Amino acid sequence: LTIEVTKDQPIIKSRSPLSERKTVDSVIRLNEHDHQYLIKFEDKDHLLFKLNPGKSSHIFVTEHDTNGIYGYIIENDTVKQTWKKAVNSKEKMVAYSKRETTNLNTLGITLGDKSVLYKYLYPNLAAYLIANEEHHTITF
Amino acid sequence: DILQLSYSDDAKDAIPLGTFEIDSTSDGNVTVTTVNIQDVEVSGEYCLNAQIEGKLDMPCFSYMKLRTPLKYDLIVDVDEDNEVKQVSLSYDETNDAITATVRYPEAGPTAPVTKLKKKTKTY
Amino acid sequence: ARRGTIKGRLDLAASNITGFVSTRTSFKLYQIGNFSTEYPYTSTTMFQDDEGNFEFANLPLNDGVNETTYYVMYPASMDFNLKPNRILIEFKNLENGTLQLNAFKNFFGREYFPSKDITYPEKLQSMKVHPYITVELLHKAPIRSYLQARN
Amino acid sequence: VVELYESLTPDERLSNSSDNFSYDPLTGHINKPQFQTKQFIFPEIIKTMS
Amino acid sequence: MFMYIVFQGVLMYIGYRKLNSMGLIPNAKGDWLPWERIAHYNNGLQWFSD
Ligand SMILES: *[C@@H]1O[C@H](CO)[C@@H](O)[C@H](O)[C@H]1NC(C)=O
Ligand SMILES: *[C@@H]1O[C@H](CO)[C@@H](O)[C@H](O)[C@H]1NC(C)=O
Ligand SMILES: *[C@@H]1O[C@H](CO)[C@@H](O)[C@H](O)[C@H]1NC(C)=O
Repeated sequence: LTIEVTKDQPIIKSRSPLSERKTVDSVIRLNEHDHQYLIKFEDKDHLLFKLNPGKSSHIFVTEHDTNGIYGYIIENDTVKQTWKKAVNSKEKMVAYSKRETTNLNTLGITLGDKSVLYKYLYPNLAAYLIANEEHHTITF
Repeated sequence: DILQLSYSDDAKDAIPLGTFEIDSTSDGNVTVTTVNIQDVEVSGEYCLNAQIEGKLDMPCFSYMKLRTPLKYDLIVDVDEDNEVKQVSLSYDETNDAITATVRYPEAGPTAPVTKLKKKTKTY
Repeated sequence: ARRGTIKGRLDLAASNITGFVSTRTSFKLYQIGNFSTEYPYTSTTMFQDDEGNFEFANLPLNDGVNETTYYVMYPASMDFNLKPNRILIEFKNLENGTLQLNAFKNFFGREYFPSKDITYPEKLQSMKVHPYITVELLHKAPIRSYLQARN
Repeated sequence: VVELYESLTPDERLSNSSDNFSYDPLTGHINKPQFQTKQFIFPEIIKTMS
Repeated sequence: MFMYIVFQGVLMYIGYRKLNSMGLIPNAKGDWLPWERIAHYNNGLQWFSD
């Protein structure tokens, strides 16, 4: 649905199907300017989404399951797997987070004698957990 | 424990790239030996494939922009049981080849707490 | 098979607090020592009575030569501050055949049992458990006092 | 908590000159951090953080 | 007759040496942190994601 938010009560300015009438697991926000979105359907099917006008230059998008952490790349109006990382059978991915973008203030943490340790700023990071039974090993 | 490493085009085939072996010599120390590495022309963006017959098969574990003067440090990762857990690659300036290192998990602190004192019974 | 059973009662009698709700305070049990269950036992209870009884039961146990099972109970109140704030539970076999109960009064962030090498270490304080385990609010600050006031 | 630093040495900007180097992540010639970690003892069970 | 200026100058030395060089020196590396360059890591990539 496309809905018009106004100071008055809204109006449903559009309803329509997606390209394939399939059940959807989630949606990941792609670029504001390019007006793209990525839809992950259950059955693990990924759909590029060109919604409306709203009236090399690679893009990388990355999604998680308990089976693994996968990573995905979009080029040429198509999605391709870029790599995979599944935990083994006994294992199970548990907890995940990405790097929220940050406006920058200080490139380094200082010391008493005006000395500086240069905190590590790499933007392309995520962190995650693995828990494995009988090992009793929370791996970070 | 033999590993075979190969880049693939992901449409044509997995074209082989190298072969390595993993031996557990000491009580608790594994190590890698490069039985052979087969270098051919490499340039551009490629997806990697790693397979140890028996235990492990990571078909697409990484993706890098590769070059024929291979100058990478190949971190294979192990754990308390002497079993391969992961395979990944980083860039190190000094190798002019592929050299591989086995890695143990760099165990966490288990940071301290207050302890019971020593004969605070009659003292 | 013989089981354990925790008996206890938070008083709310020395206090005159009787407009309390009884649904915002929760005791919780965990197992640490000598357990063969491929997961330590755990549980959570609510109150039983206005005078405040709480009770766990069907507790698994170790059996044989002075076989110990280490439970830990978390006395807390989200409306009060409970003076114990941590409880140790010790469940050993007698050579007579009966199972001995002992509990202790730890506090947040100290080891429970000594470090296996200290000669003659200090021992935690036990508490009289004939009637029940008797948990209490803080004498001096019974209220949790979330609200800081200016001035 | 783990805290990620360019160099654990007291004064070092490891490979972060930026005038025109224009590092590539896709290739993998980026710097790699050193880390320092600690943990803490907490009274109550934590569901979720942000 | 230049003894008066030679004599007086060291009294300018003593304050700068003893107290202004306590923590208040320019030209040491900790004073250029506001002026430190913003490291460019991607510069052609976005990494939208979950
Ligand atoms: C647990 O059992 C072992 C024997 O398997 C014994 O040495 C130990 O004292 C027991 N208690 C604890 C807390 O480990
Ligand atoms: C208990 O401990 C006593 C300590 O003297 C020991 O003699 C006995 O064998 C143990 N057995 C049981 C069943 O508790
Ligand atoms: C029999 O068990 C009781 C507790 O149930 C204990 O107090 C007593 O000492 C035991 N008998 C002997 C002879 O130790």
